[PDB]
Amino acid sequence: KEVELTVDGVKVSIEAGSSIIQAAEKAGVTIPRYCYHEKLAVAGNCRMCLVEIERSPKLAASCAMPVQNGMSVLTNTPKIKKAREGVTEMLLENHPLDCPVCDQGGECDLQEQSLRYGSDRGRFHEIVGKRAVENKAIGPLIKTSMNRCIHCTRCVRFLNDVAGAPEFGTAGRGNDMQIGTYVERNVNSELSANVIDLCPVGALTSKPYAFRARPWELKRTETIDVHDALGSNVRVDTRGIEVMRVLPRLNDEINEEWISDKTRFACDGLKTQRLTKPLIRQGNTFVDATWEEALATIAEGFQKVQPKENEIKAIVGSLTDLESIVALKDLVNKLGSENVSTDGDATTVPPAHGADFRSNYIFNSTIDNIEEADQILLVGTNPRHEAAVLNARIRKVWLRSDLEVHHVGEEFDSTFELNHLGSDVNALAKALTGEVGKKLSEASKPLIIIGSGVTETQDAEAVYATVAKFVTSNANIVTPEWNGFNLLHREASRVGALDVGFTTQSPEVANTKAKFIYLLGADEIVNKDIPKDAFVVYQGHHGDLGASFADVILPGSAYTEKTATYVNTEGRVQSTRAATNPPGVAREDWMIIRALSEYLGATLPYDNLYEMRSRLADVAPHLLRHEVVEPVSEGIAKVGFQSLVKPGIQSKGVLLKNPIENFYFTDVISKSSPTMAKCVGSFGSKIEKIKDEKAN
Amino acid sequence: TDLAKELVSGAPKELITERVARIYQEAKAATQSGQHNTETWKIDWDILNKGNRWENDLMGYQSSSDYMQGTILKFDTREGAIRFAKGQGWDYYIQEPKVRRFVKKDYSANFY
Amino acid sequence: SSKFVFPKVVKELRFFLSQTGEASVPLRSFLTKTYPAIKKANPTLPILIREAYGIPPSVTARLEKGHEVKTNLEGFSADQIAKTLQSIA
Amino acid sequence: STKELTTARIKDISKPDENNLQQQAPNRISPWSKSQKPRAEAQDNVRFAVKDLAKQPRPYAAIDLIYKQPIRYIEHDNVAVCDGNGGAQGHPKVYINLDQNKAIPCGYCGLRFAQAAFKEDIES
Amino acid sequence: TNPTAFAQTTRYVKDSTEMRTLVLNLYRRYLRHSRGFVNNYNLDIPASQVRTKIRQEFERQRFVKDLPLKNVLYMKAQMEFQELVNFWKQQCHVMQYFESIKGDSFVQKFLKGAQ
Amino acid sequence: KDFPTTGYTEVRYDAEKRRVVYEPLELTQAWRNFTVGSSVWEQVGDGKDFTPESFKLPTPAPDP
Ligand code: SF4
Ligand code: SF4
Ligand code: FES
Ligand SMILES: [K+]
Ligand SMILES: [Zn+2]
Repeated sequence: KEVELTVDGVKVSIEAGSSIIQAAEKAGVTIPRYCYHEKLAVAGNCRMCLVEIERSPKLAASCAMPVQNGMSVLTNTPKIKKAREGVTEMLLENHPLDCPVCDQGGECDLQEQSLRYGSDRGRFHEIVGKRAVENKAIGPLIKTSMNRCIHCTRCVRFLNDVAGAPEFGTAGRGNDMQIGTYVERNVNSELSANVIDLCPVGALTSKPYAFRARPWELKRTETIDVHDALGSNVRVDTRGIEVMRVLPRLNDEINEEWISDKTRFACDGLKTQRLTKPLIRQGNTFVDATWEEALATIAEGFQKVQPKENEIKAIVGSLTDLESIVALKDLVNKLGSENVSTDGDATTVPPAHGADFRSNYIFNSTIDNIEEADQILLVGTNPRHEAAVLNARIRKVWLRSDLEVHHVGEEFDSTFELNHLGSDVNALAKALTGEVGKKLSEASKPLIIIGSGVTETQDAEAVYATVAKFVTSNANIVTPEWNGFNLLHREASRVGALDVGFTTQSPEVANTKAKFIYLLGADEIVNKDIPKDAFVVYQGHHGDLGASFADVILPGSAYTEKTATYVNTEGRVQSTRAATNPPGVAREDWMIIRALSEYLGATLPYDNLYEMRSRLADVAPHLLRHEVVEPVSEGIAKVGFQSLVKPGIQSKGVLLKNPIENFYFTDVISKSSPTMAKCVGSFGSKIEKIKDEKAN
Repeated sequence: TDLAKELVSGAPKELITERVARIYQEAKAATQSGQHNTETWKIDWDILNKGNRWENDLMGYQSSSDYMQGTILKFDTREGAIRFAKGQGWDYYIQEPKVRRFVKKDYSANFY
Repeated sequence: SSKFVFPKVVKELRFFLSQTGEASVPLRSFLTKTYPAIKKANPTLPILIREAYGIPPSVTARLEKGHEVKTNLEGFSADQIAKTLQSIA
Repeated sequence: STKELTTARIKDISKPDENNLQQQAPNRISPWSKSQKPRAEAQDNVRFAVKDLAKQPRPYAAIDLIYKQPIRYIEHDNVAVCDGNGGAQGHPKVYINLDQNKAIPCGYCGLRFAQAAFKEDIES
Repeated sequence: TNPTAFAQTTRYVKDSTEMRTLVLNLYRRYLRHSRGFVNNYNLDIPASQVRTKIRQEFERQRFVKDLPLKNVLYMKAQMEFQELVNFWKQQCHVMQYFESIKGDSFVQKFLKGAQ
Repeated sequence: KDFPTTGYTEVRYDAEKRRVVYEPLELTQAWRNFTVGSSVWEQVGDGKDFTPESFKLPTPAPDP
């Protein structure tokens, strides 16, 4: 199907139907473009990519012209040079002289391509003046300066096709055509802020980031996002000690150039409510203390209560790094304790998926195989709010194929068509035995996705029993090459905590009345027991409900201030990279446990990060293989699924409620973010308010 | 290759026993469609966990003690970067660049 | 079930085995058949199975006070692996 | 009250005192930026112990001066053109849309322009 | 153009045995000028401590095996010898050279900030 | 290229030692790297050929 074409005397070979601009990139030839993006639908409204076909008297747009065999393409003839200068002059005819006051200045594609391909002088001296366009209000996240738009429709194409928000379009005709929503309303989409990156000009810019920096000042660090369990790769920009903005970076296997509005706009919470100094409680007030005094008080408080084997309880939050989890586990183990768990509210003391088999709690199919899915079953999950990027990937496959998505549980506003079945296990039993289960059996690459909120309901055991029986009894779900069982988590620490076995499988242990509670970033502890006489130590980076419930507070560093290990929902090990230092006298989270261990008579054998990381290999061999998913073998996977099949367990018929209540408030950083406060007031908890009540 | 050229370079011993360098290829910026910066391999050093940046109280200046904070080496090939890092006896690690999967794109797909 | 009832001192069992290769087949076969029996005798004992390409088979048993003892299982038959687990008691 | 001297506000709730050295500016009490350090806090430093605060540089606040300028009302035109009222010695010439029923300031000078048909609405 | 005092012509030695003799010859020259180093720079230590310092610096490269590294090390040692004997260094540099000075535990570094 | 532009050490006068001494480098304002603002687009093309005609490998005459 390959066609051997020519681009400026260079042999190229690509799939049939590929655009010329795609073949030119493969040949190393650069063609200017404004309206073309490799992730959006084809448009030809900008005319900047014009090339000359060898035998044809017309100039073809390389982004839309299909490739042919024997086609010879010229891209640098004087005729094309005339076209590039002419199109550049038209673009800059009505463009406002705003570069000094425009946030796109040092990273403007219009500036760079006009410099590279346009003329050095303009000829617009008209006394009538340029076009003036009023600024549209579309919420507190996207700042609009519509004079600078070049009518390239990247925002329209993205919000309609990728984001699935059809309230944004082009209204008007000719020179009076204006991008926007026509009526006075906001853009309601968890992925709306990606429109800022796609806009090549300053027409759409970040409102929190407005005026605060220039791109040449910023330092770029390639790290991962920890606001969800996808582990989306991001590029954190810093200016000295402060993080300025968060941008996505390309990874076709995880996030594919997109991030949610929560990921890129919660960075302003790193400057608010931070834990910078050790705190010691004296009655009803917290007072500052030194690290030596704080650690000594914990040791003194440890001997005051004299906790026994299972009276020492350790809780790990959603943003807790893996090095600290193992260090806390080993310190807990050295004290003869096994009462370790996460701050979740799972009904069964051992989670229904368990921790013995990795395949029982990971995305075994991996995110990149959603492109090949034919049937998808959603069991009590809301991908739009739990995994915003992964939700958009399902829509992309849904649009370009006959993929059918069935949903069991609480209905939600979706970006694609959901074949809803019910809101309990009873419907799931009917579906897997009815026509819905026949589609999965006949599907070549079926997908089954269980939400993280299933284990937080009273029917957690029934849901995993129904799927496991169906998965084991059908030979197409589990094959040597394909694995259709997936679990979609919403916290970046769950899979890392389960890989190291940081969970109690003994119901008797978890019911112990603890006397020494070590909160490692745990904040969802309203429904988790904390005795009034128990000694509580909180270790984290933000002051929240966890800090208020503590007696001694140990300040830690955030994910941007430490090289930390996080395992995402598909079992991919990723390591963060430190961009700045922690504020005040905050330390690395795994060093606080190590230092406190010497004060408790349980000195850990860890001294440096390499020794700590070598301990990760001892706990699990796959924890030192970054960016690599280690799959579970076919034979072992079947045993784990069979272990989930539990006969003689009743189904209570309760609602499979979605776990997330407020999309913008899911962790300490997001809650502390002033931008998320504006989002809740304007967009709402479920991003359902179409009118902005805080914008005048 | 095997020669320990750090014994004659004159650089301090802290570059070997205390600092970690990253060999990487720069990722494409999400705000621009250019790919020129992604054609070269670069080496930089991880920040110091303390003293990388602190605020000078007199004028608010960004004070630092890391002398390698502003040094970024440029290489044309990955092998050249590895050979130089090995020659200087540096503790390093390689970040493999992410490659974009190729998908056919045509105007006809807007309706089919 | 025989000696598969591990004592109190044994608190965590970790099986390291490769997805591919020939050395991990005896341990994979042992884990495939015996795990329902091993879990039956010890309902609340965490028995973590972790895999990685190319690693030799081994069993890590976390004893009391966080003390762990590792035993390589390369080249052993299925029965010898069962004997090995019993000796950790 | 030290709350008006250390918090950014759109307007000062009282009349500025030109002789008061704890104000952010001689013509403005409160700071005009969220990241602007209050003058009272800045002067509470060891380097001001034996220094006369009156002779320190205290330029007038530009935010209070710009809003003393009356709104320019444009007749029979929905577009305003501003280049700094100096030409070659001003700022780059920009065009301001006046369709909305409010005054819209210049991106450089801060002078506010509006249509005459909206004069009654804006003033009230 | 005449070379300065105590100037040697740079040469690349291709024999390991010959290189050993050159280092030994240069080692004795340092010891013989130890009293001159004390007198010229007005040090606070006797010449015996200088010879101990010279021996310690030479012993740091005793187990260097690569011949190309030896030539660079020997060449720089000759340059250092010429610098000291000709009184080109200022007295402050030599004083700081001899002003070179159990590590802290994990907690001691942790409490202060470490590196 | 691996040598930092600011070096490794700096000098000052030590009152206790009554002399100038070398100390490890610490900058009150760290050097700001504005070179990361380089253009993401190539600026100069492949250029024009100025090889003399007497120094180009000849092209053989075509088929009969
Ligand atoms: S979008 Fe680009 S060309 Fe237009 S004002 Fe901003 S920086 Fe200048
Ligand atoms: S607003 Fe930006 S992204 Fe949308 S059409 Fe205009 S230039 Fe393109
Ligand atoms: S890039 Fe082809 S016309 Fe816009
Ligand atoms: K933009
Ligand atoms: Zn103006």
